Amino acid sequence: ANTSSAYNSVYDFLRYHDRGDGLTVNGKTSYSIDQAAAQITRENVSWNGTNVFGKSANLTFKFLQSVSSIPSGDTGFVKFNAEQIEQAKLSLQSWSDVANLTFTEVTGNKSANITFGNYTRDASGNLDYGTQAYAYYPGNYQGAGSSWYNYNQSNIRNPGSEEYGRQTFTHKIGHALGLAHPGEYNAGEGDPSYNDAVYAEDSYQFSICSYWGENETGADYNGHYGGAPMIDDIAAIQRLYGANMTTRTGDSVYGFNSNTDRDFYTATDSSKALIFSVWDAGGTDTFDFSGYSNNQRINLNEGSFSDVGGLKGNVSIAHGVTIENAIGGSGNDILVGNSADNILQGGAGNDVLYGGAGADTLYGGAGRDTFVYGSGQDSTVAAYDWIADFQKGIDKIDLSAFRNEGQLSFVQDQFTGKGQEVMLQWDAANSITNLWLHEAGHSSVDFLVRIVGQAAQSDIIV
Amino acid sequence: ANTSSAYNSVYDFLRYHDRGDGLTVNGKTSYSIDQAAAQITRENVSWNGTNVFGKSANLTFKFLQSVSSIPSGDTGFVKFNAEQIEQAKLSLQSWSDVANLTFTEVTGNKSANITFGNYTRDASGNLDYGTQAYAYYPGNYQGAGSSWYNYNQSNIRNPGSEEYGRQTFTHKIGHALGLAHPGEYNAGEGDPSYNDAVYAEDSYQFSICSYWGENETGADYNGHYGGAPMIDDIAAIQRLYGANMTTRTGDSVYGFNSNTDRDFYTATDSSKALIFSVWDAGGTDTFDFSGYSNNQRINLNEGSFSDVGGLKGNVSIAHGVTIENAIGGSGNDILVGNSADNILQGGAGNDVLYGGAGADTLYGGAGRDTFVYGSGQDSTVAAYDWIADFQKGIDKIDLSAFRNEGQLSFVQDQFTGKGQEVMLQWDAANSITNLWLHEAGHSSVDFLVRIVGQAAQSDIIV
Ligand SMILES: [Ca+2]
Ligand SMILES: [Ca+2]
Ligand SMILES: [Ca+2]
Ligand SMILES: [Ca+2]
Ligand SMILES: [Ca+2]
Ligand SMILES: [Ca+2]
Ligand SMILES: [Ca+2]
Ligand SMILES: [Ca+2]
Ligand SMILES: [Ca+2]
Ligand SMILES: [Ca+2]
Ligand SMILES: [Ca+2]
Ligand SMILES: [Ca+2]
Ligand SMILES: [Ca+2]
Ligand SMILES: [Ca+2]
Ligand SMILES: [Zn+2]
Ligand SMILES: [Zn+2]
Repeated sequence: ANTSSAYNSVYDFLRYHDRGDGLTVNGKTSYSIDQAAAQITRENVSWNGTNVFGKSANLTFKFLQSVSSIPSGDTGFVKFNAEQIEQAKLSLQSWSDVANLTFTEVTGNKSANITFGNYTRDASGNLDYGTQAYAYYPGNYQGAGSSWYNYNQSNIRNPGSEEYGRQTFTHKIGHALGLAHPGEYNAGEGDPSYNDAVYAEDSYQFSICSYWGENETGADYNGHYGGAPMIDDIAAIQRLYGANMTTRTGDSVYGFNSNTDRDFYTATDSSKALIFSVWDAGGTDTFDFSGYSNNQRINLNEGSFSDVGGLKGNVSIAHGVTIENAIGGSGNDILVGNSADNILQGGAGNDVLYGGAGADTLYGGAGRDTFVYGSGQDSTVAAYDWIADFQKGIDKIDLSAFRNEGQLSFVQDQFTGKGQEVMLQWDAANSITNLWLHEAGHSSVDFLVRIVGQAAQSDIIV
Repeated sequence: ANTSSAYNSVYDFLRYHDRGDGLTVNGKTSYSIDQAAAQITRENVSWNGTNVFGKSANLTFKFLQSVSSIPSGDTGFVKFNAEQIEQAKLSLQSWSDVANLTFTEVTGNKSANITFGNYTRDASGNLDYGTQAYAYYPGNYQGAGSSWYNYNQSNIRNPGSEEYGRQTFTHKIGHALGLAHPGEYNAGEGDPSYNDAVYAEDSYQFSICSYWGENETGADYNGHYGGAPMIDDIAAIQRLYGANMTTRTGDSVYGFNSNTDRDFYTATDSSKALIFSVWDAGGTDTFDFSGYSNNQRINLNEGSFSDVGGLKGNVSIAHGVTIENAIGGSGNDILVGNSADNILQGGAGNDVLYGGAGADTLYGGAGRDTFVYGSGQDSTVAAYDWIADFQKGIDKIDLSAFRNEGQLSFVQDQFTGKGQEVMLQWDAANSITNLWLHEAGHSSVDFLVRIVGQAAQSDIIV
């Protein structure tokens, strides 16, 4: 089966960052999402106790205004400033969006599950401008749930403008909810590296609690830091506390023209860098990546990674989530849909669209676009695709995957019954071309793509 | 796995009239839809010639006003009366709805592909009140396409009021389009019977061109005759001429409150008998069987048969068709959905609803209703069911299918991790109960049913 390069680019992108299933990546063992999640929850502790899973929690948090001591022995306490308060609340919300958690602020003398405070000096009273931050697991002991940040670091004081600050807040709150570093190390013990990782997917691409940069797994965020839980963090936190099924249950738009009211899902112009793993609990949803000019690769399959706005591996979709639609930008893109009915819009540029299973509606947009079919099940009669903007002599429909069972032949107006034949039928009253494919092994003609517009035999790649 | 009687009634109804696949039914070989279709098209002739498949046709028809002779040698020509003209046009439309055919009437001296005329006497000139009707295959010979009906039969003169007349018209037009009797016999040659059938599905339940009554295969139309192509006729006619993808591509309602403008799909009150195989080429469609009080069984799977309004095996869905929604009546019904997102409404009575795969929305209605789940894939987190009218202490949710992998246990607020556990979670802010099931072999909790209302542990059948 010598397939086309368009089909091959689909086949390959579908397998981008494959994981688990006895693979080995970077010479390391590969963990599935669930295995990573179990690893990141290995301490088996949460605010509900030890070995307690799937249980929701209503927690309190507090910005300490003074302290009698700090449990690590650091000193020079300094309270949260206004920007730190707002970003920390944004991090909290990023967790509660995905797991069944509620956060309620307390003040005064009230105790709280999670606290926030800065330090500036060590126990000897000397200025500390080297460290970053740390936090304590849930539990009943003194300091359980407390998180502490080095105020002499500008990223900690200005986390709204220095991405590592917000990231750090999300990470440390994670530990305070019960999550661990994917690998058994802790900042300040020798000189560990990614080579020390237990599993390949121990990196920022997969967990915001990882020690290691996204580059260690092949992703590239161009110097930016994602500020929200990543795919393995979502599975992990949900393991402890349950998934939040009330989040964004309407028709949700992620990227440009977003209606999320979440900074990490929202791009207001082309310079914005998106780094997120999406959680969405209902409705018909869209990845609008329309404002970028880079060549992008957008995959709608749950658990899968995309390359958006010039970054690599920066967008993923959490396990348990179904996103329905995608819009590329002016670059030459690949859009891969999932088993749901997807609307895909390639935008300008020469795009490759693959709707996969389900009744998909495809707009190639401006440019020389290619609509790819990988199997008879992609477009059955009972649930057929529409291609709604096909341009004869310009776009292509690619059926080369079918060569693996004998190359298709075109017929003009009738099928012979031998199978593996492709026919185009014009319906003048409606201006629709029906593309029929009689596949080997099928007694009846079971594959149909309807096209709003004319198409020529030479537009069809067999 | 001792499963519940509710689940068993689903499992069984899903296999109602199973066919093909090396089964033997009534001691005969069982044909799939496609095999029956090939058998019924065995003459391999159509208006496009011989051995020509999948090719559309634009045909003419004519009500002869006089004849020089009738090709069978019968005599006593009598032209169509007004009711015969209207019913014959209804039969023609029943064929063109399903296959790519157009029918245009001609008059005067113009030749036509299909003609209609009555006779009343044999070649000896004696009155014939015994025979019924006959027709001639497409071809170039004299009489090709002609159809002829015995005017001394009241069912032929009053086909709008005597169902066998309309049926006969649909049947004979079928032969004039190229279809054959499922078995090699012809009225007037000895005394054949269903025992002579080549395959089991040679009956009115499957083909309006069959010799044999629906009772021969276990169906029962209570003395009525279906007037429209049945499931094997649809596949057969489509084999010759192609499927008509422009038919009823909007949101179509079949049964009560129908918007089809087809008498055979329309019931205006509870005494109406429905007998149809549905063809539908797009949109979100409903089987509204709400006006009956009989216990009904309604299956939405393509190719499947239902028992509607007190009849058995009287409704089916053609291959290539996806119907999305179903409404039962006041009887105790079973509604089985398909892999699509289905809305099922049980109506009054004690109903069993099974949404199958996809994100289904279920209304049990009045009565003690049972919502049945047969597998983890019926209601995944990524595409979960809603039960929107659940009545605590009255309805049931049946998870007994899961016993085949160990009986589920209830847990109150947390999962242990051992799997096969079921949990109910109340969300007071929204008044929703989330039913979670942690299934054996699943590392994460992957099955969820959301319920608009409270539910008790004792409402859940494990
Ligand atoms: Ca949504
Ligand atoms: Ca969705
Ligand atoms: Ca593009
Ligand atoms: Ca799809
Ligand atoms: Ca394009
Ligand atoms: Ca284009
Ligand atoms: Ca598709
Ligand atoms: Ca429809
Ligand atoms: Ca439909
Ligand atoms: Ca009912
Ligand atoms: Ca379904
Ligand atoms: Ca009911
Ligand atoms: Ca009920
Ligand atoms: Ca379902
Ligand atoms: Zn850490
Ligand atoms: Zn006949």
